[PDB]
Amino acid sequence: MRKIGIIGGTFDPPHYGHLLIANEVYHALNLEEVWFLPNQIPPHKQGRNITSVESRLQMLELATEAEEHFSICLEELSRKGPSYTYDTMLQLTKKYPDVQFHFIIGGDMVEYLPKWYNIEALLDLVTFVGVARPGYKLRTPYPITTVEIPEFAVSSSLLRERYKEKKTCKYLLPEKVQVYIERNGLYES
Amino acid sequence: MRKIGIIGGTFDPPHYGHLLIANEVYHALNLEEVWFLPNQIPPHKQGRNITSVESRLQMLELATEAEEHFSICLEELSRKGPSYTYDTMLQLTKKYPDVQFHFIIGGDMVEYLPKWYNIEALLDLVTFVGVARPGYKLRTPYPITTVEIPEFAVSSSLLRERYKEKKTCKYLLPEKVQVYIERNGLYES
Ligand SMILES: Nc1ncnc2c1ncn2[C@@H]1O[C@H](COP(=O)(O)OP(=O)(O)OC[C@H]2O[C@@H]([n+]3cccc(C(=O)O)c3)[C@H](O)[C@@H]2O)[C@@H](O)[C@H]1O
Ligand SMILES: Nc1ncnc2c1ncn2[C@@H]1O[C@H](COP(=O)(O)OP(=O)(O)OC[C@H]2O[C@@H]([n+]3cccc(C(=O)O)c3)[C@H](O)[C@@H]2O)[C@@H](O)[C@H]1O
Repeated sequence: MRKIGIIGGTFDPPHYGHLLIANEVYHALNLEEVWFLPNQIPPHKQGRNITSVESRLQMLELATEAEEHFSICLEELSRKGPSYTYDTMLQLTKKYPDVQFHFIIGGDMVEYLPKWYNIEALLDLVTFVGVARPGYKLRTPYPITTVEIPEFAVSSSLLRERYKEKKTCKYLLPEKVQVYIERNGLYES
Repeated sequence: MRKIGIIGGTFDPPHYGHLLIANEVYHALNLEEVWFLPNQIPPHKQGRNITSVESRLQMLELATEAEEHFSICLEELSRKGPSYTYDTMLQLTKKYPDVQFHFIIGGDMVEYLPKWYNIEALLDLVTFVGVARPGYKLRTPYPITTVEIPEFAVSSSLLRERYKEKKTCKYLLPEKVQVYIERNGLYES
């Protein structure tokens, strides 16, 4: 009954881990498509200095450009304040009543779930889909759906650090995103 | 004093894990270059029915084509029988006396080392470089050099299985390799 996947994130920068998953879950659960949901202010990193919304959205667009099963949901970029997932999903559920949402999260977020705002109410609005990530375990008391994928320990923090240190980023994120980053001098490119 | 990395394998099929890693270790250890060493008969899988040497070598060439720091060593394809690493390295060490070889192996092979032919003598011919792999641990009594990389659980067996089951292989191996596989109907493409 209209299965849609949603992968929320800061995407700073978006990389192959995000694309990997998005594709894996899309296929494993036979979803109609996957919506990438960039937050405006990460709800759990409100004090962190992060790349501007404009620069993050551009990088995301470039990462999901030629991927026909991927699109971007601008719901959080359309309202002020911390982007709590519960608020986003309450609104999305009202706007798309015949859609069954599958919220895709990596191992690290799976373990973070008890810290999520209104997690119990949120569990009634979506079906979480947890995917493995190196250094994290799919350990949680909540009713998540797991999806076996070929794990990839790539991360934005590792990427930001490598750009700063002038270290290799080959194979870790799309070429166009790399171009955008170096061109704009992001992360000390 | 001429640091060269060698990544031995069956490469059936070669995928992004191999390229990843080769690149990661190339950069981490400031190697001059990396040689991909396809075996003729995997020494520890002598009874396994695998893709022909011609088809494996072609796939490897396609995977390493536009990568200037990567090349192929045909040493094992030039002699009959099981391709034991000790024999290969004894010959390579004699042919390249001023080269310090760094043999790159994934977590699974790191744990397999005690089963390797002449492992103690081989440790005097090369410096093993172990890299993490999901589902395996860099646990070993031997003097390996470790290199931190962003782990990727992609594997040839998973790929062969997915091609058979008509499952997605996006992001897991080079596009040209995928084309070659589907065209030749490998793994039940
Ligand atoms: N290599 C990799 N392998 C497997 N998974 C990987 C991955 N790299 C990222 N991921 C995953 O991709 C996603 C995006 O990563 P990243 O850009 O860092 O996103 P991140 O900042 O972790 O946020 C994940 C989502 O959870 C929401 N959240 C988090 C915490 C609290 C609350 C709340 O409402 O109270 C909501 C947040 O707004 C966002 O929609 C994450 O789910 C992450 O686990
Ligand atoms: N996703 C991934 N993440 C991290 N590492 C990954 C990986 N996928 C493959 N790898 C690694 O890439 C390499 C190639 O993989 P694959 O094509 O399956 O190669 P594989 O059949 O494991 O052989 C690895 C090398 O060890 C040699 N060996 C093995 C056992 C015994 C002896 C002996 O002399 O007695 C020698 C063998 O001839 C070859 O040169 C391996 O080192 C593997 O661990």
